Amino acid sequence: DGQYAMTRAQRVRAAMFPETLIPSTQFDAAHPTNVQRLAEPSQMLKHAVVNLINYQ
Amino acid sequence: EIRTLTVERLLEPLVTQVTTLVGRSKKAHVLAASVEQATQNFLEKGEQIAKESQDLKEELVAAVEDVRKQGETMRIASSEFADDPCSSVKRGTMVRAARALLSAVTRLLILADMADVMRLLSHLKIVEEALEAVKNANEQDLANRFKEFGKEMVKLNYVAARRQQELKDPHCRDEMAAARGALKKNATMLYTASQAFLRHPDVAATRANRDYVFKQVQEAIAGISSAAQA
Repeated sequence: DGQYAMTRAQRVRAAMFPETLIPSTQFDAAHPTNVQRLAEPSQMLKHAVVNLINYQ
Repeated sequence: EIRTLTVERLLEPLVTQVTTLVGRSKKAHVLAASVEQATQNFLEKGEQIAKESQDLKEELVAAVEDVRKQGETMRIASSEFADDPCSSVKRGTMVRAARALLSAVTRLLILADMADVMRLLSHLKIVEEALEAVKNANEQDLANRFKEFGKEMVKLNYVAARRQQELKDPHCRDEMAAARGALKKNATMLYTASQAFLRHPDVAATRANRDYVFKQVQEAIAGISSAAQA
């Protein structure tokens, strides 16, 4: 656990809900993390859902 | 021993806030398609990431299967809704399916982050295993095994430098530089000790010092770790 578990919420929150705003977990600069790689396709999905749900 | 529940709870307000609602429609079916496309695109990255991940493979794959299942339920619901956007029942069945989908997404991210952290901490073991090779190596091997170490160590120096700058407590900043400084010196002392054992294989103290110095290498690796996960 430690600092990485206590900050896990804010890292996930930053990648999926960046507008609602932190230690990094990147091992080298040439390799983006799972969360970094999943952030944008995660945000697009939510934006797609919001548009659908709010159809009038 | 996974415990994603506590993080999932903290983000649930965000998922629920965004899934709040602030004849056949053609303009609704394209929105529905968009979501399906966004679903497929997200599914493609998650499969890729679950595959390459060296930790929590089975757990991460299960997390993507869950996301897919929720995606299909959302797909079906959104298709029924787009067929007649006037119904509140099919509107609500879609909204609930959406909230379930994003919650499965959110749980996937949480697992993916837990693997980011295990990939990060592996550098300690990789370096420790690199100094086992130095310890258990003719003079040609030692020079070589010490080349591999320094390469892995540089890749460890990146992580440990970023972590030492992220430390807020000044007392903790010193601990990090101490343990990372302790590993640096004893690694060389390991090379000297491993060298002294090749030239004198029958001197028991040469073996005794090498084993001791390697223990010193353990204590710093662990010290670097403890300063990181705190």
